[PDB]
Amino acid sequence: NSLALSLTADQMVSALLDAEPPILYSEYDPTRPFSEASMMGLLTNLADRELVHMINWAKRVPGFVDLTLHDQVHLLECAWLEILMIGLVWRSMEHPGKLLFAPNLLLDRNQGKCVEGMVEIFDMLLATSSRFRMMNLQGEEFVCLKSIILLNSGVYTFKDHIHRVLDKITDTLIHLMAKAGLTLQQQHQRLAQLLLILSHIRHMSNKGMEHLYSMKCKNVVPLSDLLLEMLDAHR
Amino acid sequence: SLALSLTADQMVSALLDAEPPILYSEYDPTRPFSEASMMGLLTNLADRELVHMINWAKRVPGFVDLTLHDQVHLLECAWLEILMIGLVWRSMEHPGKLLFAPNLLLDRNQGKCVEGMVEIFDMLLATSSRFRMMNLQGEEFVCLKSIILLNSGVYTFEEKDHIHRVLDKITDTLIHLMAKAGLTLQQQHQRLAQLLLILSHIRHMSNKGMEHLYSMKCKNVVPLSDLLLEMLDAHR
Amino acid sequence: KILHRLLQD
Amino acid sequence: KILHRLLQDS
Ligand SMILES: C[C@@H]1CCCC(=C(c2ccc(O)cc2)c2ccc(O)cc2)C1
Ligand SMILES: C[C@@H]1CCCC(=C(c2ccc(O)cc2)c2ccc(O)cc2)C1
Repeated sequence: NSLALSLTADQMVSALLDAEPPILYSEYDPTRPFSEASMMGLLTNLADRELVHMINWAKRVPGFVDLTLHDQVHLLECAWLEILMIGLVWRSMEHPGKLLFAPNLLLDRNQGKCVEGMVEIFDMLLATSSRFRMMNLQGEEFVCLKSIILLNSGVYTFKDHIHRVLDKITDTLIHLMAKAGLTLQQQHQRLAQLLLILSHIRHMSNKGMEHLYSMKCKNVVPLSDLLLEMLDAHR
Repeated sequence: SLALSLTADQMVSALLDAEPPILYSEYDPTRPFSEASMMGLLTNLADRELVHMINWAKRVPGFVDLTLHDQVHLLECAWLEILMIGLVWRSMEHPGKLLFAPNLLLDRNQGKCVEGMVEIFDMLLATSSRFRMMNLQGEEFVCLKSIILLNSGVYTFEEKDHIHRVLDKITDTLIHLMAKAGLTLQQQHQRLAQLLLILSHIRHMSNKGMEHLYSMKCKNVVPLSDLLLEMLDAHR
Repeated sequence: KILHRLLQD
Repeated sequence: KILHRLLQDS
């Protein structure tokens, strides 16, 4: 009772690639953002618009629609910042030392220093981006990883359906590596390497969430009602 | 190194021999339960476990080859994760209960005894129930624990490639065990993925736990040990 | 919650 | 540093 399980590996890849959200632009007419208000203002506005695309992206992830509405809510609530971050890290892959939040918004270490306790997440994000490029992460692998995050991150806060969809994404990841001519040993080693990254992406999300919670209490940057609800879902 | 030259079975053996003992609590079933003394028991327990963990870490293949400064960093990052996956492993055959010690088994309505700790309690139970359904093997457990030690702080620092080399060696070992158990090539990959996704949740539980411990220190009602305080400051 | 409404669309 | 100490002990 799920069309997701019946798909072939290529059907799975094709569905994920076509479900990809677009790369959104930040606000124009810029000063290079240097105030804690203007930078977080730009980022909050960007993340807010990205979330709308993510929600409709999630509905196009095979197996996600089979879940009850409440289960869909829980997964997105848990994983939304993880997904934004791995998206950010993926975009910043061809730009070492810099973070491409948007094509017209590239930030480095020095602008992270702007916000009190912000450069540490930056370094973690930059490190993850460097890690992706050294691994030569492919777009087909990236969309698999992102879907895994969506289905995995909130699975133990509730169920065989998700695990069987997760198993199939693994089948897809291996299928991609085998197609690229990787040996059997190179396949499971790379699979392990990719999945261990998710542990750090999870860590970056948790540290980021605490920071956003701090910004809410600071009440200097106005958060949208949507982000407030996504934020409140954690603590 | 000497870890890179190790075969899969040698790796398993060395890891199994390096296993720390299961320490006892000070729990007195007749004594009251302040729930600030429960945290006192757990704090005392964890503090003693840390001493065994540190010496356990020095027997993990590859770890000794690292600079002392990097050894410090990895343990500072992963100590609660390692304590937690140990707790989860001990509690595997006690459904709905957490085995902090042979004399200390706790369930849900004792986790709420501490402010905002019942959710962390339920997450640990979920992880334990997950290991049970997967029928996690002891050989697979010691591999996972070593992976956490090496991986959790590897992107927070050269010789990081040496860690990646050892990390790949443990992956080989994990696959070796699964092929040994008669699992097909598809099953090996799936189970391997399943196991490593658990680490993401153990990371999450650690972050949540680390926040609860910081809150407890600021309250200054349950005193943390000198070592535990330093490990806590590491995450800030 | 807003998230409810958006998932139904 | 305690962690420094125990790791270093020979
Ligand atoms: C502290 C976090 C780590 C760095 C990037 C951050 C955010 C972010 C992440 C990815 C992305 O594509 C767009 C935006 C962010 C900023 C503001 C907000 O209200 C919600 C999310 C913030
Ligand atoms: C909030 C955490 C939830 C799970 C259990 C926890 C602790 C714990 C974890 C594993 C273990 O073997 C022994 C003890 C703990 C308690 C007090 C302390 O100072 C440090 C660690 C606390």
